[PDB]
Amino acid sequence: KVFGRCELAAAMKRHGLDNYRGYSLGNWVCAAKFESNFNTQATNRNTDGSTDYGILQINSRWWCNDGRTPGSRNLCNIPCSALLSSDITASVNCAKKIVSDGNGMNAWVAWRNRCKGTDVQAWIRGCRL
Amino acid sequence: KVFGRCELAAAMKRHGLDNYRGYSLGNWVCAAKFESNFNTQATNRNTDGSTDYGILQINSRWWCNDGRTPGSRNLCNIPCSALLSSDITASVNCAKKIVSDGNGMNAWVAWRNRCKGTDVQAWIRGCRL
Ligand code: NA
Ligand code: NA
Repeated sequence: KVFGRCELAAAMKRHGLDNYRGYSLGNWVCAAKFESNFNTQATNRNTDGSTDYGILQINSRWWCNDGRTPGSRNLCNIPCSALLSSDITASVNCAKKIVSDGNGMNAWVAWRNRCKGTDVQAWIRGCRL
Repeated sequence: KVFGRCELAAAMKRHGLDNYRGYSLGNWVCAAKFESNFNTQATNRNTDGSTDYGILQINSRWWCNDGRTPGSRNLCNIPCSALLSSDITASVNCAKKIVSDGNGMNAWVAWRNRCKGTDVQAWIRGCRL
């Protein structure tokens, strides 16, 4: 599924991401734009042979099992395929475990480089939540 | 789809029913419980040969076309079948036209007899919206 900006903001709000670990909704919408262009089916190979999956490009090295990342961990206890569903629940619940692990949203390179320190409120302006 | 109480409250909130024409979310959840038991696929024949459809039991006499209610109107400009979808959008948009037509939620008999004058806030207690 490719989400509209305001549709994803509402969905992320429903799943309890607004101010989760103190990250406003705008931070989460900004991260998803730059990670996946709002596409739940986004996949990208990493140089190290791991793959990033879904709206927030969750990495098979640490977080999910895709059967072809040798010597990786599955800290969210899910098949990476679960992170590609039109249903964003599995991506949100895993994102909560990642952002809670001591590096906050710095775990997302695109958040660090394109969202952090910016007016992220602009990502949710004009949306009914 | 059979909704959970809190799931439907959130969905109705997302579709802009909270305080629509001044009816709190609890009024809408209470009406859906007593009309359909939260089942989007609910259908009931009326004595007059019309049929009520969906989570809010919208009547084919006035509001939707089902092809077998002779001399009825289609004021919501939809096939009644649209009101049975797991997607509550068509039911919500038609419910807005009904509640705006001068009788407010008295259009729903079950609301008048079981919700009106009661502590409807109890229908949304314990829900994350
Ligand atoms: Na893995
Ligand atoms: Na009709």
